[PDB]
Amino acid sequence: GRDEAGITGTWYNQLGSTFIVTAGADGALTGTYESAVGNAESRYVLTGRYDSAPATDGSGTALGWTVAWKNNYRNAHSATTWSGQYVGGAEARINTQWLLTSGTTEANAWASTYVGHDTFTKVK
Amino acid sequence: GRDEAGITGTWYNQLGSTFIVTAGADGALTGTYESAVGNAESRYVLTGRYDSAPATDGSGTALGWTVAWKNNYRNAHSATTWSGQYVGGAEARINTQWLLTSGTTEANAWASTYVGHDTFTKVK
Amino acid sequence: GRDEAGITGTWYNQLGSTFIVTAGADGALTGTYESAVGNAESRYVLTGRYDSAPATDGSGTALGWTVAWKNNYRNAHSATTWSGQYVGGAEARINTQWLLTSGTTEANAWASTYVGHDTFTKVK
Amino acid sequence: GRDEAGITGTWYNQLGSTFIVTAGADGALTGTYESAVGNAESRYVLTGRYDSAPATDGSGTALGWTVAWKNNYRNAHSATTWSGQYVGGAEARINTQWLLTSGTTEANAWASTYVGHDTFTKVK
Repeated sequence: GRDEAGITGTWYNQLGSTFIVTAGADGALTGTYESAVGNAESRYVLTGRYDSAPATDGSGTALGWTVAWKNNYRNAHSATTWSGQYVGGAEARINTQWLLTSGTTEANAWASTYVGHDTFTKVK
Repeated sequence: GRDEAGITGTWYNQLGSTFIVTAGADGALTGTYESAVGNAESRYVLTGRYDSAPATDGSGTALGWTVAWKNNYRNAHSATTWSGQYVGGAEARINTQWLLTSGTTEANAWASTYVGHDTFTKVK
Repeated sequence: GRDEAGITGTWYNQLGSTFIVTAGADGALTGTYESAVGNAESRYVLTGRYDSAPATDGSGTALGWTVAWKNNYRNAHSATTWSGQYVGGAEARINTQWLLTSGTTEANAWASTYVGHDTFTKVK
Repeated sequence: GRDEAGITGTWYNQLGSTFIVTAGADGALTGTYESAVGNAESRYVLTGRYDSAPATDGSGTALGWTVAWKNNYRNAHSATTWSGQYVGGAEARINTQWLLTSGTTEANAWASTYVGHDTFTKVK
């Protein structure tokens, strides 16, 4: 992918969470996520996809990934998906919006899903 | 996972899209997505995650997955993530909300992301 | 407005909530909202806006409104906004997505906002 | 309202849009919005609501408002709703997420709604 090298590595968001990802030539994202907030400790598996042949007109690179909040320490019975774009250059960023869904009863399902936004950088 | 068997298979949404998924014992989702709408033809790779040890209190099972809208036929320079829960039983459903991000210039980035909701069933 | 008459009246969503609205010739929406779920009882003030000169090509009519969840009975320290379109005809609908924000501390602000979707009809 | 004085005035977001609002003692928001981006020129009516008796535990103040993108100059056949909270103090902010719905045909309704986030400050 044009940005395989640009995306692969360690990223940090505004909450101090850590996103460790490898971008595959085939469009795969694989890695681990450590949340600095919520019902989470240590690393969680993530997987996702990215556009491995982005536009050459200065547009960002579309990508997304998922974490299910279960590991050997805790289970928050929830999953977050991040949808966003990678923007390359001196101050590289991944700009995302996310959806966090909990498992709920049918009676609480109206309140199942949080929305928010995270900005990832290669420093801090 | 408790719902590995329940989730694995072919699902259809209200737009007539087809979601073909395998649930792994390890919490993985792998498969293909065929959209009946938008800048899409034929199948696209998907990957995601699910809660492989959900609550036993009648709650749904949290999950999510990603499609990058690139395959051998087309590239829509975009990715969608679905976040939702699997609800088992006679009329099994996956109830989701989604985020579709396009690669954009910095000037158009305010308008990069669509939001919507899809309901998947095992029939139709 | 072309749909002033179509929008004005009593609407019901899939949760059994009641949306009582008047559409003004000037694009105003005014009325009351009664939620069948959550930290709510009785009616709450709402206000919003709609497109009073929609397209004549069969498109829906864009609109939105807000409820702050404070009245003489309760205060849930939260506000919901509905964004959607009115679709006229025999089975008239308002199809919406919503954002529910709570007042939070800066530490909990990542988890401040729910997202969901409501479909309003003139019956039930 | 506790923050009637804090909210009332001129606000600016990260795109250079201008939000002119009056907060009523009754929980009303009234004013005008000028977008620096998209299919917009000059001012548009807005209305909304806020929590006029917020929590006294350091939480923000929940609020929301709507703009229908019609005025005497243009009609973008769309409406945006902002949902968020007001955070008082030396560097006062309104932190929002928004939903922009267009009027669409039933065939395009899956792609009717954008989501994003705006941060408003009293300077710039």
